[PDB]
Amino acid sequence: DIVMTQSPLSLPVTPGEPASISCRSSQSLLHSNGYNYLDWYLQKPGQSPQLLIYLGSNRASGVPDRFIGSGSGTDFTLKISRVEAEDVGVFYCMQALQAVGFGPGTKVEIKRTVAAPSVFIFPPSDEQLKSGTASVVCLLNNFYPREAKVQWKVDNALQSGNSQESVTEQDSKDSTYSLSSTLTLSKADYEKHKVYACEVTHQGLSSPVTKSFNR
Amino acid sequence: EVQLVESGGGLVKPGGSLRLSCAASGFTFSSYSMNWVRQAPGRGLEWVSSISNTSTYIYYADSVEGRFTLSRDNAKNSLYLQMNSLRAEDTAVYYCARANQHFDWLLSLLGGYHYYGMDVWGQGTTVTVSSASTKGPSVFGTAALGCLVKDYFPEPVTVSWNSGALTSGVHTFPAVLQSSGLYSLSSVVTVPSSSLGTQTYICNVNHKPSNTKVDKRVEPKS
Ligand SMILES: *[C@@H]1O[C@H](CO)[C@@H](O)[C@H](O)[C@H]1NC(C)=O
Ligand SMILES: [Zn+2]
Repeated sequence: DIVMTQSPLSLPVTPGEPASISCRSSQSLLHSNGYNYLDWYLQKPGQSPQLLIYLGSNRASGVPDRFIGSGSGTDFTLKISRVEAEDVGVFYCMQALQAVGFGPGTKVEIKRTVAAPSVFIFPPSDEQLKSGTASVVCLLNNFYPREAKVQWKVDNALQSGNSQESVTEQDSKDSTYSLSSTLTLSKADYEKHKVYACEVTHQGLSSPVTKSFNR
Repeated sequence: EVQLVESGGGLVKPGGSLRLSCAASGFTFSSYSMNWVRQAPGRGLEWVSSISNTSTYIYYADSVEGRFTLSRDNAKNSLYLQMNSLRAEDTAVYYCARANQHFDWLLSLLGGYHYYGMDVWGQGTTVTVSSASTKGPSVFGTAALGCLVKDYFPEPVTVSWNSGALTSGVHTFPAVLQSSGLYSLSSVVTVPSSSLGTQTYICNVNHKPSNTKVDKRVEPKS
């Protein structure tokens, strides 16, 4: 069987400025019939993918010249000259040789000037607590880049592995992210402590900050 | 419109069954191979089956062989992927796709490079494979708020704010799977202090596979 490989896994790039992706295969790709069996696809965010290249270097109908697409054999490339903000998504090379098999992906996103998050804790609320649970959310707004390190704390005491975190996709206009971090507790150990606080470390911070509440 | 529509989908328990149709209008079906393709939530694109216009050379992914059954009605412009016996990893979204051909010979005994070209795609249909079922309660310069939405199965929920009057500043998060196999998520909204008391907000939640939809007045401290 064949193993499709691409690099990088994420490529934050800047509109105007070009970008390249690599895709490679565990076997060479050409024949049946001369030339290569590799397409490339975008999946713009919240959408079905669409044809981008075909037989390795052919530009499917209604595709900007911004997209050259090259290589042969095992090594391949999707070089986009002058990205525009709408080219965001995942690029998937694909292999047409033995049946069909899809690149692992390369996620394209906009480069942006750092930017710190605002923070916000939320208390359980006596309705959840009536039903016997304690979720304590902690927001992070409109930060870049993605990488953030949110850290929960009960009575000065860290926690480990009781926290799950979601992240919205890049923001379409300001290019930020956001992030929930939820720490769940038994209402019994909720009611038993007073100091709830999350402690964010983003790169756009000269030292961490923490939101805090009591009850 | 040249368009392709998936159908079927829906949740059913493991070792379940489903027949995804996929209808086509706006071109000559018979001129193209067709292809199922899945995306597990979170994961990347994984080809499934292929088939030609002469309704021959059915390929399948190892992950899928012996359980899915690619059919075709060039005279009824449709595509049928019969799914049995469904397991958890089978949970995904399913696109049917246009694809060029380019054939044989030095493939197996006669094979087809089923779709190098792949230019048209339905919207997808979603197939959820797990147990059990049913809804999940909501409960909740700048200052924020939103609602939690929790203990629900299956996906999706549609979180809204005052039915749409808040498009601004709403960060509504991807759903994450709690261990228990029920999801939860939070829908937040960034707002200037000010609004509290005069501006009052309500999160229009709608989970269908449940027959539940609510919304709840957020109002800090009293
Ligand atoms: C099957 O496909 C090829 C081109 O894709 C075409 O030449 C052949 O006639 C097709 N069979 C049909 C349209 O029934
Ligand atoms: Zn925001």
